[PDB]
Amino acid sequence: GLFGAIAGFIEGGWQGMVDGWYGYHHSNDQGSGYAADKESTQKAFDGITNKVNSVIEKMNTQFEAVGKEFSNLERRLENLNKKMEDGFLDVWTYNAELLVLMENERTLDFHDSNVKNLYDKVRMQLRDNVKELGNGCFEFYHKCDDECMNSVKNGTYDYPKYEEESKLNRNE
Amino acid sequence: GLFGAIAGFIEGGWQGMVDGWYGYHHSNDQGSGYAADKESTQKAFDGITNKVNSVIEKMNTQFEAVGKEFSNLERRLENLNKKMEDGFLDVWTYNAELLVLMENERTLDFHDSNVKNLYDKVRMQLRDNVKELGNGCFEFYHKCDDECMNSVKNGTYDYPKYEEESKLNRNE
Amino acid sequence: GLFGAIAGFIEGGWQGMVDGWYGYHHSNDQGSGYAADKESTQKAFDGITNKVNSVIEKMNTQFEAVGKEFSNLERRLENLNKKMEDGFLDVWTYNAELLVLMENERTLDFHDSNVKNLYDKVRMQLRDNVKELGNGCFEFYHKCDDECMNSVKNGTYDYPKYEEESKLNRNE
Amino acid sequence: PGDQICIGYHANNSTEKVDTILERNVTVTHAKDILEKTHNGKLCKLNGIPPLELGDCSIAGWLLGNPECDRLLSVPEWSYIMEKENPRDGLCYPGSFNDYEELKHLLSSVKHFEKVKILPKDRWTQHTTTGGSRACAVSGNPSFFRNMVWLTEKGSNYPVAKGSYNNTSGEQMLIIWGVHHPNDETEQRTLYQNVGTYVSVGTSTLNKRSTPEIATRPKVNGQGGRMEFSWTLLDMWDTINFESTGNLIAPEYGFKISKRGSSGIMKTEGTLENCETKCQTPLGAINTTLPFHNVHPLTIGECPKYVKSEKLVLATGLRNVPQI
Amino acid sequence: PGDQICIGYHANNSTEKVDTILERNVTVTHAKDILEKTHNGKLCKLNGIPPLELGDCSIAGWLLGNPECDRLLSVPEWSYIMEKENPRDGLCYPGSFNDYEELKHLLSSVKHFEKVKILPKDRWTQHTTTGGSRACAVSGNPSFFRNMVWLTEKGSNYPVAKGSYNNTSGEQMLIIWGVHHPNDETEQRTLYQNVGTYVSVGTSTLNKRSTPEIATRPKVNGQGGRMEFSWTLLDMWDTINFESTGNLIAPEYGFKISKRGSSGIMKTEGTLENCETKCQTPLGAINTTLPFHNVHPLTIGECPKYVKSEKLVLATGLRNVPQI
Amino acid sequence: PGDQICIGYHANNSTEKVDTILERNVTVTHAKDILEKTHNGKLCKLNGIPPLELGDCSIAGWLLGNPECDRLLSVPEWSYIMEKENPRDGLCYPGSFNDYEELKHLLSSVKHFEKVKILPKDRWTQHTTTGGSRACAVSGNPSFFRNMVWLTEKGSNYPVAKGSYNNTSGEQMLIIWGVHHPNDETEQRTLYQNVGTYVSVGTSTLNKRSTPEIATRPKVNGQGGRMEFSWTLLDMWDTINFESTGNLIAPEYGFKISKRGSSGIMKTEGTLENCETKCQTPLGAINTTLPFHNVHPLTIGECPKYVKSEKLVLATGLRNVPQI
Ligand SMILES: *[C@@H]1O[C@H](CO)[C@@H](O[C@@H]2O[C@H](CO)[C@@H](O)[C@H](O)[C@H]2NC(C)=O)[C@H](O)[C@H]1NC(C)=O
Ligand SMILES: *[C@@H]1O[C@H](CO)[C@@H](O[C@@H]2O[C@H](CO)[C@@H](O)[C@H](O)[C@H]2NC(C)=O)[C@H](O)[C@H]1NC(C)=O
Ligand SMILES: *[C@@H]1O[C@H](CO)[C@@H](O[C@@H]2O[C@H](CO)[C@@H](O)[C@H](O)[C@H]2NC(C)=O)[C@H](O)[C@H]1NC(C)=O
Ligand SMILES: *[C@@H]1O[C@H](CO)[C@@H](O[C@@H]2O[C@H](CO)[C@@H](O)[C@H](O)[C@H]2NC(C)=O)[C@H](O)[C@H]1NC(C)=O
Ligand SMILES: *[C@@H]1O[C@H](CO)[C@@H](O[C@@H]2O[C@H](CO)[C@@H](O)[C@H](O)[C@H]2NC(C)=O)[C@H](O)[C@H]1NC(C)=O
Ligand SMILES: *[C@@H]1O[C@H](CO)[C@@H](O[C@@H]2O[C@H](CO)[C@@H](O)[C@H](O)[C@H]2NC(C)=O)[C@H](O)[C@H]1NC(C)=O
Ligand SMILES: *[C@@H]1O[C@H](CO)[C@@H](O)[C@H](O)[C@H]1NC(C)=O
Ligand SMILES: *[C@@H]1O[C@H](CO)[C@@H](O)[C@H](O)[C@H]1NC(C)=O
Ligand SMILES: *[C@@H]1O[C@H](CO)[C@@H](O)[C@H](O)[C@H]1NC(C)=O
Repeated sequence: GLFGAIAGFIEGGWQGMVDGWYGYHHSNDQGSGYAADKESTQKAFDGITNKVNSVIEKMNTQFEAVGKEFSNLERRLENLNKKMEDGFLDVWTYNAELLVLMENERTLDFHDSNVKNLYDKVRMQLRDNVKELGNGCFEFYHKCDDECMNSVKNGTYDYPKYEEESKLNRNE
Repeated sequence: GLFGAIAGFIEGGWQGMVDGWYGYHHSNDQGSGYAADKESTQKAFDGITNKVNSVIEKMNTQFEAVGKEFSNLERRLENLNKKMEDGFLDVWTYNAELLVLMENERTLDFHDSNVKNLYDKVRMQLRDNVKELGNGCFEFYHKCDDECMNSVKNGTYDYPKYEEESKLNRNE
Repeated sequence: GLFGAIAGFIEGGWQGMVDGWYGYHHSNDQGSGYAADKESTQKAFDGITNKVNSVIEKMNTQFEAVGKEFSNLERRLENLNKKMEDGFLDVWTYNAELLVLMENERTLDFHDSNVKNLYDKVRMQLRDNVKELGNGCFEFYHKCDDECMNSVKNGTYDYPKYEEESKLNRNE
Repeated sequence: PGDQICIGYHANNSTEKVDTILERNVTVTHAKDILEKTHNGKLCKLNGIPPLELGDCSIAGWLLGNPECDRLLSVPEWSYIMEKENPRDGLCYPGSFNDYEELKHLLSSVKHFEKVKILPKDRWTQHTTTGGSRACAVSGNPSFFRNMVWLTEKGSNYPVAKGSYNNTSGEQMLIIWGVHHPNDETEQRTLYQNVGTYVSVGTSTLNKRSTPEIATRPKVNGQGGRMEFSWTLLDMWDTINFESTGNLIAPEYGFKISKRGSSGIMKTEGTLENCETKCQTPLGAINTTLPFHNVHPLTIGECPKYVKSEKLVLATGLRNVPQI
Repeated sequence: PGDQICIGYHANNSTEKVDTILERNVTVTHAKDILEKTHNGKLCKLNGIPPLELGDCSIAGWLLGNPECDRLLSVPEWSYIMEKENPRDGLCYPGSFNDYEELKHLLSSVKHFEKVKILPKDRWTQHTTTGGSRACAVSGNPSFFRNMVWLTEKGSNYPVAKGSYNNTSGEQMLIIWGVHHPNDETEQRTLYQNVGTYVSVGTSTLNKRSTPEIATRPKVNGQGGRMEFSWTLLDMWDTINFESTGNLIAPEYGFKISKRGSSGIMKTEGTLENCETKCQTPLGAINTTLPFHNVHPLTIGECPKYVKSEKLVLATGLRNVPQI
Repeated sequence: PGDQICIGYHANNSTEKVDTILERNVTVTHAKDILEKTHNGKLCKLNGIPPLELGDCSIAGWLLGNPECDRLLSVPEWSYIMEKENPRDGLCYPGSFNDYEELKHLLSSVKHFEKVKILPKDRWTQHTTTGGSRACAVSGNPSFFRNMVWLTEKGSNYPVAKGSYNNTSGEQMLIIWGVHHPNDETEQRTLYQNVGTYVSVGTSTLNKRSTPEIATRPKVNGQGGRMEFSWTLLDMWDTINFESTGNLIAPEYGFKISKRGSSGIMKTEGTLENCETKCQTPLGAINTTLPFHNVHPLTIGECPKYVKSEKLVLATGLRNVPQI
């Protein structure tokens, strides 16, 4: 996809992550497990809700056919009426189908962007205190217990705190 | 946003940068200050100008209502005329409103891309002669005076020139 | 462009790469040369084919003018017919022209994304076994013969295999 | 090898598919179908108000009072009108109805009439009013449209027939009248005595007249003669004057417009069922919260918007990608 | 801690908001409103050319010459025509005007007439031409439409009335005529002497005729009679022949089309003010460089495009993000 | 300095340009023009079936049988009809054709007629049928529309003329008739003997009549008289009855609809050439696989979709960027 994360450098999705669209899998001495990122999921959920409403709302004063009848001496007028009502029908079917395609495209890319941005947020916070494995995972140069993992996941990871220990381990 | 820079890893905007959309804040021994990036700002300004003209121009042979009158024995024809003129009105109101939404979306993302691309351009030029702080800032491993800062800002930063000094300082 | 690769950090295109849209130029002891990336080119080719068909297909029940005649005492009806047929003509000309602009925009950005994603795929696989020069090129810290180059190009580069040799050379 | 953290995305068992400009048939984790494709196959009350079911009667058959349409002589407020494609019971005495489609269009904004006896038949004291035709037979004897009066000779005379009505009813009133075009001179003489007759109708705005046409025509329902009907909407406080030397088919009644609003004539061969809806189509009723439907373009009520689409599905979730 | 360089973006005090598909109410640094919502509330000259202000006259009142419309007997070129919704001064002698809306539509492409005296009244040497009605009274005496001639009996005779005009004027010419439908036989005899009359009109392409209808009708402006007017556009070098045995209301004039172009009839109760515009609506004039407006769909001049929108604002700048 | 690998993209010699929302005149490596702008400048057979070329004849000239149109007396199936803007050969005896545009519209769904001699002229045994006019002269002698019969006095008498035809032909049948409106009384007497005549036509659904109008009119093709034509589509198994005391212009033939389908009248001054097409425009034929064209909006056949665009070019390749 456009942002290269979904079905990209993160090769597959997680059946085990059931409480949101995007998030984490962590592995340490204490154990391993999945957790959704609440903030990015909520942000995407609100965007998507707004999108569906917007697409629906723009086709609310859409054309309506109105039944009329015509004599055998009013065939041109009958045809005009038919071409008009059918013409608008075709325009609005076009508006609906095109809009749904164009927006579906952008929806899938939006999720891709959201995953990429989440990855990059974590990456830009962890810096060289970790190895980038290239598959969506980071390997730590310092032990990162459950509280440490929680700080990464809520965006309050303390680089300076682990800077000393990580650089010694990276180099030894 | 889509590219993760605006209201993203660069968390806020600059009231102090008044002469363009994107640019720099530098800090050294000589002092500190803001400066717009002329090239990327101009490029965006021309794109945006073209966009507004394009949206306007595509609705130039847009439908016009034409006043007509009908007898009390021409109510079907009157209704046909009304449904037609109103039908086109609704189509063109749709075209206008949809277009403005879709393009507003893309405009905001365009600026986001432009900031991201500017950051990455600088990043890819500075390489390991700097630390990436994760907030839009780079911290230099060599002293970077006003002329040095100007070379970064006009895309003519000389990596080989500072390569030796930076690597010694990064390691000591 | 939106993704910053085409006419971006990769400053120019390759006249010498004739068998695909995106790919590689390699340089080693054995020689140098161009090669298209089959997988990313094919993926883009199929997307683009689908796009052109989709744009064409959405304007298939587009309006058709139907020749009718009117008396000198049916000027309102004549005008209604004309405004209708011209009105639909203008709507469909709009649909066609707008669609082609919006999609051309996205097509050029799609190619840009595809180049960026290819670069990043290679980058994320090579890791610190190479230097990122900032121009689309990577310089290797280990000798990379023709078979090595082929593994990079088909996505099966073995980082662990060269990890030891590269890190010694980067540091010496 | 140390502790790790990984970034990823949701997958599930979803088989829901969507299209984009760039790619067709994409499986997504979540999707929203926005197109109603179903209906109940029934004609229903619309917000509790039943349609007027004409059965085998046409609009003309109803308003003229074709004797086959007597169930319709007094009808309550309706939400829409059901008319068959080719109703059997219309002009039982054959003829034509001027501006008939304009009259049907008027009905798309009318939800009730009050039938008012504006020209009581007993007041035609100088003319015979019991005239009828085998074309309109009831129980094997000649009869006639219930709402109309066929004036003929009395005592072998037909004096100028004059009737007038001032619309004091409080609303605009639909009034229908006719002219009889006989087959032959025998008919004209035996019915009217006079020759070279006319029927004149006049309000403040309408002045329409007729000279009856005697002429041989193919028989329709047994008759070579024809009755040509016309109509007007008589404004509040306006007067209609009928004047004729022969061949006038006079109204006895007018239809006062007693309720106005969005309505319509639905073309259907079906019959009303004991069901309720907010949205009626000719194929059946729709009950949905979805914004679009593809059932039929001619709907009555509070309906979704019609599109020709076979499918309209919005992606909401992400690309559903096979686990590793 | 060393020297630093940072990448960033502009923020300001802007409170300008825009919508997108994905998000509503977004504050941006810069924006462009592309929708004109204002007008001056006045009816104005259009590019320096004033409209034809009919006042209390209808189009029919003007062209027939209703005496209440005498200010309109000669009018200069106009840019549009202002007509009230229900003008008081139309057919002062009551009646009808055939193809009236077609005539009004013709006026949307005409910017001036030259009124030409095609059938001077003094040439009707065998008929009386001073006939008038209290329905058209002026200063308490009977009068008549100024542009028309009511031919009546002279010396107790009405011979066949024949007039003809060859259009040598250099442009197509609008010509109006009428037939009088009397209330009663007294009227017919006292006015025309003859019975069973007709009015025939013939050009190279038109052959329209009438037999006058005597009939009792509600009085309108005091009169149970009616005048039924018809019209034609007489081509260059074509001839019109009038022939009648009674009941002809002849034109004295024709209206030569002397200027053509985009015009129109604006429905308004208002009056012309001393103002100038390039774009007139029924609510007032627009003066804007913006591409769209939402003022009214019926505009005349060089106007922006009308949309129903309440707002159309394009983002030009970026998301305006609170400082750190 | 070590071994290197570089990522890049294709460039070539392409000068193909495209537009986007954001940027105009962009050179791309590959592009697809989706707009056909060319045609062959010829009128052609459509899928092997030639059009009906009317030449100098109008639709009325053909169907009435104007003698200048005799090449058209029997014509095979057509794919479209070519008619000039102002055909010379129409109503040679001047007049009018009621509902003429409705008749032309009918022709857009008809691809062939079989002309059937429904009322053979020899059966008018009580009337003269050889009547003609200098307006319709052939070889310097009076003649008449080939498909019509001008009934006049015989032995100085004109009895009631009655003809009837039951449509047993197997399809709906177009039938045309006329009424002669003379210039003067001499004409009426010398042609018909009778005065105060009428023409009546009646089917199961149509009852149309006429009283001929005697009146002085400008001469057209030498004649101040007029013939007013009317038409009907006679249903299968229905009967048409003509009845007249004078002035009837009777059909001798009816046009049975023998092939139906999508057709149309193309307005053109041109002539058929020996060429084949699937898509005909008034400017010339189109032969293309492209989805759009801008040649002309009025096309007949299997055509691309018409747009007003000057260009429609889709980018398929990438931005074509100058080498380093
Ligand atoms: C981000 O996560 C960290 C790590 O879990 C949070 O710090 C803990 O907060 C909870 C609730 O108060 C408690 O377990 C402890 O007080 C903290 N951890 C320990 C054991 O020291 C922190 O609250 C989060 N911060 C934000 C901004 O949400
Ligand atoms: C990019 O910026 C550098 C650094 O300022 C420029 O080099 C200076 O150019 C100006 C104007 O000529 C003078 O101050 C000096 O000649 C240069 N700096 C010094 C003091 O050595 C350079 O011109 C810029 N390059 C481009 C391509 O725009
Ligand atoms: C990716 O490329 C590598 C490197 O060329 C491929 O390995 C070679 O495969 C070819 C064909 O079988 C032969 O030259 C050798 O068997 C391999 N190289 C040598 C000399 O050892 C590999 O097949 C490719 N892998 C994939 C998944 O496509
Ligand atoms: C028809 O009936 C009305 C009502 O009785 C007659 O009288 C007035 O008409 C006006 C019209 O606006 C009504 O609103 C009033 O109710 C009536 N006013 C009064 C008090 O007389 C009208 O005159 C009748 N028409 C004829 C021809 O006599
Ligand atoms: C009506 O007037 C015209 C102009 O005087 C008459 O004569 C010609 O008509 C043609 C038509 O094309 C004009 O263009 C010419 O100016 C005239 N030619 C000449 C020199 O005679 C026309 O004949 C008149 N109509 C009748 C019935 O007499
Ligand atoms: C007109 O001709 C038809 C056919 O000969 C007459 O007879 C029947 O008409 C029906 C109408 O549905 C046809 O389908 C049948 O072929 C005929 N049935 C039979 C066997 O008689 C019809 O009666 C004729 N009209 C008149 C007025 O006599
Ligand atoms: C859609 O994709 C599925 C597999 O995901 C496949 O079974 C099916 O054939 C596809 N349907 C269409 C419309 O091609
Ligand atoms: C728009 O946002 C502003 C704050 O930025 C807020 O004051 C206002 O309530 C919002 N308006 C709407 C339309 O919700
Ligand atoms: C399009 O661009 C080319 C250069 O790439 C230039 O020669 C030409 O002037 C441009 N055409 C237009 C329409 O401006």
